[PDB]
Amino acid sequence: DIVMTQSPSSLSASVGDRVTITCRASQSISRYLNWYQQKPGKAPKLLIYAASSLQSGVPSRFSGSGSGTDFTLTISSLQPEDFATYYCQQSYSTPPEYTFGQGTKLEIKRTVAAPSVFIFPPSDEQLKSGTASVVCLLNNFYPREAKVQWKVDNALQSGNSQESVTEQDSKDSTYSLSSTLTLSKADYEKHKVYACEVTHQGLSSPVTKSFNRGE
Amino acid sequence: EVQLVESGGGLVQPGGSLRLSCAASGFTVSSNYMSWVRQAPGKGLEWVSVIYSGGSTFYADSVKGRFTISRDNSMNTLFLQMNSLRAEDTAVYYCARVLPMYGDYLDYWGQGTLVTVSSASTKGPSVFPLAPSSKSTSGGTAALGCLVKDYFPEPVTVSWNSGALTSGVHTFPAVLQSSGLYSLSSVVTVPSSSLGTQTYICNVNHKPSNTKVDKRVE
Amino acid sequence: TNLCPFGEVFNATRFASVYAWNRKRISNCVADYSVLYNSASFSTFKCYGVSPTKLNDLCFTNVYADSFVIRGDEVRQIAPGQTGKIADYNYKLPDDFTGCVIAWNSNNLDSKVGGNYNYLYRLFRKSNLKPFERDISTEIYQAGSTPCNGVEGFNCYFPLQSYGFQPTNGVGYQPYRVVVLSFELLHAPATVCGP
Ligand SMILES: *[C@@H]1O[C@H](CO)[C@@H](O)[C@H](O)[C@H]1NC(C)=O
Repeated sequence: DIVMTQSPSSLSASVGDRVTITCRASQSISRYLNWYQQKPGKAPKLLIYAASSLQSGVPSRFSGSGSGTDFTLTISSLQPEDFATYYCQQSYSTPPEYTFGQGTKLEIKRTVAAPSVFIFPPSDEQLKSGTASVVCLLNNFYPREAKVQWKVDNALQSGNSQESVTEQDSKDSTYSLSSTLTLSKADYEKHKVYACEVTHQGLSSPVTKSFNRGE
Repeated sequence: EVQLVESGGGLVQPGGSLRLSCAASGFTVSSNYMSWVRQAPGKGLEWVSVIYSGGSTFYADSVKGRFTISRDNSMNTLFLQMNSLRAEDTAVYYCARVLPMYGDYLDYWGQGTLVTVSSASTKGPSVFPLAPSSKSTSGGTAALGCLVKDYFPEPVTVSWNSGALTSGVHTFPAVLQSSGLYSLSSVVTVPSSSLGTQTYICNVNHKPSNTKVDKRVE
Repeated sequence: TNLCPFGEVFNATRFASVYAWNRKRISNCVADYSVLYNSASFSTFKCYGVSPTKLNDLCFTNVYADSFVIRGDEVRQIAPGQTGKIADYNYKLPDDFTGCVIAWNSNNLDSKVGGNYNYLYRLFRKSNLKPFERDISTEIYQAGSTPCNGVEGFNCYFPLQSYGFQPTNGVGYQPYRVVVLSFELLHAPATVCGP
């Protein structure tokens, strides 16, 4: 068979930087290699084919190079829109194999930005259901790495919360995170102080947003 | 222009079958190389099958004997007949036009349809409001949103004010809980005086269960 | 004892592109087929219906020698019941083929630095070739509903592509010279026995 290995797999760079992604094949594939760009929740768009030839309608900053076993995808000066997962594909085998790479996730790097934090008590309509879900919102921050610590009467909660992160905003290149703390109605009314503690590179010390049940 | 629109994706139990369709415009399906390529959630792309212009078909080793690629000249449509489906077949399936110069390369892709192979059964979401709270948060911005909880399978779509509200909206990817369902949240940042002077409505649609619900917040 | 001109076919200086594959009719001679089997020069020597052992013992009406050049990975397509760009669009063997397929590496001759792009192969065709069909058309392929009018562009592509053999291409992408010997048998008197 044939295996296509990409390097690096994750990569961050600031607007204006030069970007370089590497592909390698287990056998020589002389120039039967293509590159695809796939943005989150969208279809892959072809960038380069025949290892050097730019697809019609693609910016000139995308360049293709290499032949044999090692190939290279290059972005001359990174644009805010260019955060995506780039794949190299082999078209050298007979019969077809269409081997892909694992992909290189490319994020846009910027100045660190502290997150705005909000907290949402459960809706009284949801309390009708016998369930209480508290939400902590972290808005428009960078970098992606943050920490949300749920506290119920200063008792650190674990195992009853999940969180999701948005992809990078296309213009300001920030992230957003929403963590949900889920409790039963009975367990929710036992306590009074519900807080989420946020630790982030952009904050001198952890921010804590809190409310008291019964306001 | 070229457009490829895909359909047929949904929920199927292990061992079942489902047939995808890809309606093409901008070229003749009976004259081009066509290929399906799938992407499991969070993983990379994987080519599944290809059909030549002459008609000869080829498949990946993971889907041989179970999948079958087809096409219809009169309605200009490509098909993928999936049989004996497994949990690993869970992926987003794309149809793409293949150009056979310099090896093969896919210059046009469809937007894709989701195929979920699970024993679990459908369930419509519960939609709870994320009401504007604490105070005038020492500025001018207030946050409000929708909690879309306990649905299966993916996906759900949420717009605000039937689409008239898009600047500042954040709709997070769904995370799968311990229970086997999905929960999603969508929030929007808004000035802290429009709370009485305006009204915000969230528009959740979960068509695997034919669930449509509009929920006003505060 | 006129001996069959196998040296003309196997040892020709130039071989044809697969899409324009060369056929040489062989008649009124005697072919010692064994001399070819026992050569160690050939990477591929596979016979169908006939057996390659023990076959200068037969008489045929006419022998056809089809010669062309393909890459190493595509030699497997020159066989009955195969599909792919070569079998479907360039050279097709019948399901009931009775003959021998012989191939050998020609990277020393058909490769050149910077690439040897004289060897072509057909890329597009609305229909698969019939057995022993030879398509030499170069008309622009119409991939959409818009007619091409002999000018290339979107959905209007040249049907032929060049291989591009270079001396350090992988053995799969190295040029191989192929010779297909087809044995026809009829009511008619046999003309090539080859004791
Ligand atoms: C081709 O030439 C070599 C050396 O001159 C000879 O041994 C071989 O028999 C020739 N091929 C045929 C088919 O006669």
